[PDB]
Amino acid sequence: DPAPATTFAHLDATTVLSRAIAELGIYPAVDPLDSTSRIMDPNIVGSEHYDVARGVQKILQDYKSLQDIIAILGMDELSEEDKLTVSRARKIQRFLSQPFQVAEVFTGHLGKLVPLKETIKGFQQILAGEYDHLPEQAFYMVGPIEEAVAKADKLA
Amino acid sequence: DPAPATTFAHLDATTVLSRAIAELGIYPAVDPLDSTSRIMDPNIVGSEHYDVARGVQKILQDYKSLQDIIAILGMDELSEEDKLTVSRARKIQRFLSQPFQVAEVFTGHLGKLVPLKETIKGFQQILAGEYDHLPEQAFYMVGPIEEAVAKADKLAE
Amino acid sequence: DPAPATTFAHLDATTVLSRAIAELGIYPAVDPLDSTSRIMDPNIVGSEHYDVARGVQKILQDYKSLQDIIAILGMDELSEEDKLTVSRARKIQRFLSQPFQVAEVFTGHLGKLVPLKETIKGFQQILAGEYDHLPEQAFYMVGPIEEAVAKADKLA
Amino acid sequence: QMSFTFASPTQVFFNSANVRQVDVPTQTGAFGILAAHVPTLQVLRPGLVVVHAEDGTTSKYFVSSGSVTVNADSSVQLLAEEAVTLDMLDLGAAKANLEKAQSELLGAADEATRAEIQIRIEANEALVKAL
Amino acid sequence: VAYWRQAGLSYIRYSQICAKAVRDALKTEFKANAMKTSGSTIKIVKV
Amino acid sequence: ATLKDITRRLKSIKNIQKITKSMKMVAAAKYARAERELKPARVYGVGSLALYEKADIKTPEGVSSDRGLCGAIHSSVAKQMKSEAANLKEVKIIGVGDKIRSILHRTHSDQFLVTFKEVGRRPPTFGDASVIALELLNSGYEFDEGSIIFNRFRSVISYKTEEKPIFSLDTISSAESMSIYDDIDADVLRNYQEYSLANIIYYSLK
Amino acid sequence: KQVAGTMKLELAQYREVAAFAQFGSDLDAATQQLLSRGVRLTELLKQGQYSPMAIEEQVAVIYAGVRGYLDKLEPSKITKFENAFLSHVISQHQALLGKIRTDGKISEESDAKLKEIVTNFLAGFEA
Amino acid sequence: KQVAGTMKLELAQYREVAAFAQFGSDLDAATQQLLSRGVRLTELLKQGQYSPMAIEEQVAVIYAGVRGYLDKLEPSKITKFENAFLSHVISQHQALLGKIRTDGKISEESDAKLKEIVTNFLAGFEA
Repeated sequence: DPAPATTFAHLDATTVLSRAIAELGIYPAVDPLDSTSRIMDPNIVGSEHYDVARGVQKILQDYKSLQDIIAILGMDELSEEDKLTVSRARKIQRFLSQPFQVAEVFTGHLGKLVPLKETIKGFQQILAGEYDHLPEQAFYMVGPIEEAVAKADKLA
Repeated sequence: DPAPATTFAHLDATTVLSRAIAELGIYPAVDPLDSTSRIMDPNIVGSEHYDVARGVQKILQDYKSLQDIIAILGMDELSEEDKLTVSRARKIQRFLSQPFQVAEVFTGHLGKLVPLKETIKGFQQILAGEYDHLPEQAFYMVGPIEEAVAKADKLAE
Repeated sequence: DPAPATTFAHLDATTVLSRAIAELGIYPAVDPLDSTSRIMDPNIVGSEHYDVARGVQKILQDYKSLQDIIAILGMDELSEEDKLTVSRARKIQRFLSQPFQVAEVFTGHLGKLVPLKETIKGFQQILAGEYDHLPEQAFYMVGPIEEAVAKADKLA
Repeated sequence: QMSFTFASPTQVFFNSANVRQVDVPTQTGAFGILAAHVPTLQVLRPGLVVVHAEDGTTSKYFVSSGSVTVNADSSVQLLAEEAVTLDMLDLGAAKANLEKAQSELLGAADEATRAEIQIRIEANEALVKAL
Repeated sequence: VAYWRQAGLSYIRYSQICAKAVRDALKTEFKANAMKTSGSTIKIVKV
Repeated sequence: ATLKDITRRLKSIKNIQKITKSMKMVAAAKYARAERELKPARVYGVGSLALYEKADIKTPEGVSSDRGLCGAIHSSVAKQMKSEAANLKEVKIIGVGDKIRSILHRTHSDQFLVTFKEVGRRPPTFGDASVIALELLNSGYEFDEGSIIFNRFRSVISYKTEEKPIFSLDTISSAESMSIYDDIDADVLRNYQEYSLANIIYYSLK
Repeated sequence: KQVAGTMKLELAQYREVAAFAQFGSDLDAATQQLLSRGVRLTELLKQGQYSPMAIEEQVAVIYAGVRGYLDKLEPSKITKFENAFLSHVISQHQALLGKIRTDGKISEESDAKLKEIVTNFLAGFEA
Repeated sequence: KQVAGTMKLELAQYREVAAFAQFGSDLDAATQQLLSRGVRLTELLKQGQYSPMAIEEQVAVIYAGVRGYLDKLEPSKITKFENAFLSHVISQHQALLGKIRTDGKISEESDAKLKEIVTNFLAGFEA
């Protein structure tokens, strides 16, 4: 629509929210492959940041490509390599959820705020698959990656 | 689109070009199933010509039909009859390309040009099951049918 | 599409004719599932009328499921319970058939105009199995229920 | 007294049924089955078989070559590669296969395609002990 | 060692060729299950 | 979202739907026979175990098909093969089903021993089994103890993987607790540990 | 009407089960049937350009297929069989062909003189 | 032109011929290789930002693969590779670049030198 459409020109960082995501209870509803900043740049954010970013942004967009075959034939027809790319991605998908200090009322859950370090860290780990041993939920709605691994226990 | 649409009435022979074909590298990207001539009549081009064109048209159409069985539900799950009509089809489909003389700049092969009766013969053969042994690429971008038997060994050893 | 959509706002009921049904020789070829009425409120007609109808409905869907089993699995693959609800359903299918008077001049068959009360109990019975004994095709093309009873006997 | 089970890949003839004794072709003559026999394990050599019922019935059956196993407790079973009974054997129709076997013994100065053959001899031959 | 061993022939093959006679010893009223059964529908991939 | 495209994708999916519904009803009857032909093959195959399973045995010292597209089946004998290739000595790769060559060649390409093909197309019957046992003696591999897994059938909608052990060396077979039995001739057991193998394998297949 | 009816219905069933053409080279011999009838009936509806047939001629060639007689002939040959079979009757039995037309129906009698020509001609055709 | 003149109609067929045999089965002697190559080739046009290259160097790396001096390397490395083999043949042979940069061509001369500078690297890493 012209309105949103034109406005994009005018921003330096954009965050795009999809009903699709929100409807899966993934708040904040951010589209990871559609939100952008004119400073995601190693020279500005330091190529550990830029590297974990585009690494998440990759596995996600790799998951997203399988999205079609998984819908018609099912998980099983997925090659072994691919069965993983999903599981890992699906965690990332889930670990970008973060319970805001506002909707402490809708989430009920306690409002977390995660510092750049532990953000960058946690994903890096998830990406290097330290956690392929934890249930999905474990990363849904948490703070740093501890609350993740921590959660995973209370279930067990 | 009302422009090209209305143009069709005013023709006697229409060659229609396909992006999806071109995108596969098969230049000239002619859609062998959207292209039409008024004189494609056995009483004008002969039963050999006609019967042979329509046979090619058919097999390509049949291959188009197996196309979303196979590529999403396991190739070798096909008939014997069908892996055969796929095999030949993809050959036929590629033998239909031509290195154009004004396109050497792009292609990379020296131009070409095939006399009608060596075209009819070429396909009649492929169709007949006479090259089910030569591999695909041998028909890709050659001239007269034999020049594929050429690339048939050049690609071999 | 706006046309139908506007129209439907004013509609109180549907009667759906099926080439489908007509093929199976049921006249009139009303799909007894697709066809529906807004006064199928127990509140508005019977609690009897309603409960019975919901019964004829339920049995009819139930059947259309075993029909997928019976089709590729086995004809005796159903319990003596299902073998039963297929029995009853195939009979109801038939009792929803009917000869019209405007087709006497042509079938010879006398035409039945079936008062409400009779129709309600007709199916009420067939449901609670009061005819599992009786055949089947003596339910096809009759007036009230007591024509289907007096039609099986007339199969000597 | 024992529960008897005997069937073949194709069909089941007697399932865990009350049997007093049965009768088997072994790789050492015959070998009845004591209603409380000693534990043993022996194979099979082509031949017939009969069972002693719980009502005293004795219908004959036939085995090609399988496994018989008398377990410690009161349980014994027979595992046949094949098992013909009742009528399916069509009289001496195969007493002819008895020939295209003995004959072959000669037509092979080998040992591989020889040892094999002789088997078919005693095999087929033993069969004549039907009808 | 017995009259089929010696060469290097497993009991399997013994038990096998046996059947090849019991099946040959049948007719048309009972045989519709002995043709269906039996067969080496396996391959030997060492390719 | 172009009309043209929606229409394309529509056509594509509408076929996948038909091919699937069709192929479902093929497997449907195919299963309904392989089950009738199972009623026997169980009673039988089971009793082949009546022995072994009345005298457990220690030791001091893969079954499926080629046609995939059945989902759960082929993974479940790997959740018990790459997961039993790190638990276990040294047994080498012996399983039937080309689909194991696929889901086990980029990750365990060495221990390979003998794979099979044309499994599942036609309903396996005894010969099928034996011809695998007949080739585990012929192709003389040094046998010690047995690991052969397969999918026991519970329901049409569910099954259950299973690990069964068969004692591949008659040495380990005639262990201690097996003395309760007579005539323990090393040659009437050489002819029973051999016929129980192509009696398990046959039960596993069917 | 007395052949077209059937044909319609048969093609209709043939249609319902077309899917298993491919992934169905091993399915209930009951529906293996409809496929066969179907593809055959279908061949009968193919027609060349500028070659309009007379109604009695039509009824004949459809009668052939719609009554079984063509079921054991390779689909390929059908357009050739109908081509020769049509010709045979048109010169020979201009008799009870021309009679099928003017009478309008297919007589208890014409039914038989047809079955005689169809089955015995096929016989010799594919021989 | 000599390293990439018929590789544009090759990465529009290696494209389609890895989208056809996407699934894990078998394919003949001809189309087993095209894939065994491409994956590595694409890792080549993967390029940093705000860091053009002079045509000479482009011809350098493109040569590496196109002539098949990479046809046996795990793609996940084909970047740490290029990032070396190109600062290694700027620190060593400003020679070869000199020619190709100027006459804008690869004479059997220039080509010959390459044919070793390359080889002089794969064996010095993996083998």
